[PDB]
Amino acid sequence: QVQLVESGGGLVQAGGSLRLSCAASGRTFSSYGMGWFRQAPGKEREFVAAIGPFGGTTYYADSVKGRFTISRDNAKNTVYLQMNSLKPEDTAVYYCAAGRWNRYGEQDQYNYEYWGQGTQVTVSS
Amino acid sequence: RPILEVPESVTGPWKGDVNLPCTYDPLQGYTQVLVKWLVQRGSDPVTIFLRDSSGDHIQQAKYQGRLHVSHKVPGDVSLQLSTLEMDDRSHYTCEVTWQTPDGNQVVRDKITELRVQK
Repeated sequence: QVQLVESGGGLVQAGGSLRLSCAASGRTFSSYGMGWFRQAPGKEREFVAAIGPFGGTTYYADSVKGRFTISRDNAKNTVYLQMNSLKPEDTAVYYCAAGRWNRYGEQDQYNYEYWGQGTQVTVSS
Repeated sequence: RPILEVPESVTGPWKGDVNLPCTYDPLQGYTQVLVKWLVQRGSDPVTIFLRDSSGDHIQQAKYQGRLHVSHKVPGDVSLQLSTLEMDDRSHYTCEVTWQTPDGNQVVRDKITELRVQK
C-alpha cells in the first residue's frame, strides 16, 4: 500500500518557474519508477516526465524537454519536477504516479500502480 | 498496449521452489518475439533467461536445472526457481517484446522482489 502526496503547485507568471514535489510513503521507494502526468481542462491526461527505479534514468515529453527537470531523493522518498520557462500551455492539474516498470513503458498510464490526487498549476500572462 | 501483471513481491522458502508470476492478456495482432527475465544488480539489470525464436536460454550455469519459464498458455511467462538460496533474494524484471503487423516492436517490463524465508 502506497500513498502519494503532491506539493508545490499554484499560480505563476509566464516565463517563471515552479518546483513540484511528490512524497511517497513506504519502504522500497527506490525500486519504483516515478512519473508525472498532467491534464488541461477539456483535454486528455498526458505524460510529462518520469524517472526510473534503481539508477534513475530520466524521461521527458517533447513539449517539456530542456524546460523541465525530474529528479528523486531516495533518502526522502520524494520525486521533484523543476518547471522552468513556464508557458500558459503548461496550465493543468499535475499528477504524481508510481509504477514497477523498469526500463520500458514509462509513458503508459496503465503501467502505474498508484496515483496521487494531483495539484493545479496555472501559468498566467 | 499490453500490460504485464507481476506482483510487487514474492516470498519462497529457503531450499524450496517458487514461481515469479508474469502474465498479460495477448492483444490481437501482437506477436511475442522475446521474453527475458533479468536480475537487478545495482543500476544494471542482468539477463538470467532469454526466450526467442530459437528456444530457451539460461545465461549462468548456477541456474542450469533450477530455472524454468512457462510456455504452455499464451500470455503466461512466469519464472519458476527451484532450490532457493539466500543469494537468490533480489529484484527480478520480466521483460516481453512484441512485434505488430507493421513490423514495429513494443516492449514492456515489470519488477518483482523475491524474498527467501528460513
